[PDB]
Amino acid sequence: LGYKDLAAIPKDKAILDIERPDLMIYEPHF
Amino acid sequence: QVLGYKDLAAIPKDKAILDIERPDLMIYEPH
Amino acid sequence: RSRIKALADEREVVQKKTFTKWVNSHLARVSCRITDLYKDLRDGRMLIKLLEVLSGEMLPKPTKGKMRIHCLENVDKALQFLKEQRVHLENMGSHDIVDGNHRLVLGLIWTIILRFQ
Amino acid sequence: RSRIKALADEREVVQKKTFTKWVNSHLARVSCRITDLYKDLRDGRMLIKLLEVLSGEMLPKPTKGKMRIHCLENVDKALQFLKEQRVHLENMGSHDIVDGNHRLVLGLIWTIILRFQ
Amino acid sequence: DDDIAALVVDNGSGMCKAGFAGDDAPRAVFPSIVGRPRHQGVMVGMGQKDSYVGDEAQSKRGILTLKYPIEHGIVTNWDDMEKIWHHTFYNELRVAPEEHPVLLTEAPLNPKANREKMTQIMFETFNTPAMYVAIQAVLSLYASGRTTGIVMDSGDGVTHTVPIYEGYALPHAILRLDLAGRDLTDYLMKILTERGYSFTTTAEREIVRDIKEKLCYVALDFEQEMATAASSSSLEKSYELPDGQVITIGNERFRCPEALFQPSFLGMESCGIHETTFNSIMKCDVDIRKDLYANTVLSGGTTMYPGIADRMQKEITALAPSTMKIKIIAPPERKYSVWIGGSILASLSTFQQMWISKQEYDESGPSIVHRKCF
Ligand SMILES: Nc1ncnc2c1ncn2[C@@H]1O[C@H](COP(=O)(O)OP(=O)(O)O)[C@@H](O)[C@H]1O
Repeated sequence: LGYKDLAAIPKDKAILDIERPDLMIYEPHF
Repeated sequence: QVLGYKDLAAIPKDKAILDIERPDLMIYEPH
Repeated sequence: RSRIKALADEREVVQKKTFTKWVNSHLARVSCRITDLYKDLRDGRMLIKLLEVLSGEMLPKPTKGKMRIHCLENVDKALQFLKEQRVHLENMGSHDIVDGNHRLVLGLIWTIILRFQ
Repeated sequence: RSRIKALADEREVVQKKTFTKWVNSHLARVSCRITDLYKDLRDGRMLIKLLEVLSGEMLPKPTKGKMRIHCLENVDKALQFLKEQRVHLENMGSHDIVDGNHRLVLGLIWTIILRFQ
Repeated sequence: DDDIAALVVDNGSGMCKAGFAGDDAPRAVFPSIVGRPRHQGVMVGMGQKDSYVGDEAQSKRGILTLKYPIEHGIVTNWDDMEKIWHHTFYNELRVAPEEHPVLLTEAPLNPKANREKMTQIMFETFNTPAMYVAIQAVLSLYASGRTTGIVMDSGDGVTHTVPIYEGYALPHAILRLDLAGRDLTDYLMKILTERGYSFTTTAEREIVRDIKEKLCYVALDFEQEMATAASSSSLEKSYELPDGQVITIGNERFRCPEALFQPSFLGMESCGIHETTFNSIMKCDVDIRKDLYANTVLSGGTTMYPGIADRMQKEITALAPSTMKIKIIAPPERKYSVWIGGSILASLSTFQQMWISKQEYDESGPSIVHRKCF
């Protein structure tokens, strides 16, 4: 089948779309 | 040299130094 | 509820479906098809069958019992057979397979796929 | 009011319109245009496609990044392309284009105009 | 396809975080612990596991001795590191290591054999096609989004400061204080012995660390806070042990992280973190200090005590001349900043030329890293 189909490697890069990586909220963090 | 060299780069056609009488009492900053 | 776990289980679902289809492709010969990967490997008999159809070699017959210790023994026999087939398994335990941890079962399946080619 | 920079400012206030009207004609072959010479030149994609139109040979892929560092990448690719084609530039850096210095951007555009035609 | 995703693994003394290049968040985060059973198992057929790696070691803390492969940023045990990296590659990410490049992070000042050992292990055992090593606090500046500033990274292993101006790093201004989170955990145990609670075993160190993470903060005025805590009992909290016992932390909550600013509590004569940052700023040239004052960046998990930003800003403003701007930049997700900027470093197109190829390692041996990284 091949390596690429077996392992779900993401083609899309989320870091490129975000303008401000400084202003990320992973959790509300209280 | 599109539109001519003289039109492309703004070259001052007039001369301001010829109009002024005397350059000794000449100020650049009023201050 | 968190970005890290969302990305993680977003990967887990796709990899689980692909692994289930591959295991069923190699298990189509014997009359056994697994519906859920986590629920069916908890007994340990189908994993022994999968190993002895992949390697084409005999394995010791499973111990007959409903209790937890028999399931631990059945998983341990297959783990020991993988261990003597020169394959390096890290952080692998029979009780981890019995308890049904997602990451460890998926890692065992991935190691089996990559080493039994 | 600093007569020196007054005469300078009257020079580039016309020099800007001349360069903008010149570059819009070449950029009109693609479905793109620039309303301001300093602000759209910061991103680096517009000058890349201007070099696409003028040179006729393709450039490497621009980076899909909103960061300052990705803008530095995008300007640096085009500056390397200009250095590839014998063009000489003095104290021309990608951070100068990103920071939007007036006279350096104007000198870069003027150098492009002089070199290509 | 082409240009396959290169995975990045950030290893510190506390936790290991692994993930792909394009993602904004790591896939796997787990503590770097290797446990081994103390007692003798009595049930036949239970199955034999020689060692426990990762989260289930934190689950089964009772019957194991917890050990750390990394101490003060230096890898003391390398077989444990091989166990950690194997569990990362095959169980948490379940990807083939020989088909992706690997990015790794490390402390600024460390023994030079550590880089060579990482390179030799990454090439000889895992057969990775390429690998690279980067400084953590440089990657923190990538995560910040600016090319000018001073980075103060405080982790479980070490604390290091580095200034970078206009993309240029000054190597002589780098300082590496040895205060970290594990020292604070030990000091918290020592001051918790005052109220009658005793924690000695390695498993209870994790409980003390959780108490530190949940019920600690940095006082704005320490001696005022001592007076307030002595006057009344309003500054008290309760914690529940895993067996159901309830303890009262009380006064100690702001006494544990105050040792970061005054190291004399631990018997160390070194200066505090604020003085370390000020000295790292002052070692730079005259013209670039103004930009360094206004772009101080906090990073690392240890800097997530509440109120540390205001205290650091106040101390630096007291040290600095009065006429300048001092502002402390603290991202809300700074614990992962060393990872996040690193992912950005794996996304740039110009970074493909400075991977350490397998052929270069074959030609030059493990020393090539000293030529290729930093
Ligand atoms: N929410 C929190 N509040 C205060 N301290 C924390 C918190 N989370 C973690 N820590 C401290 O930070 C340390 C982990 O640091 P970490 O960022 O993992 O360093 P590294 O990534 O270099 O290992 C732990 O030992 C703990 O003491």
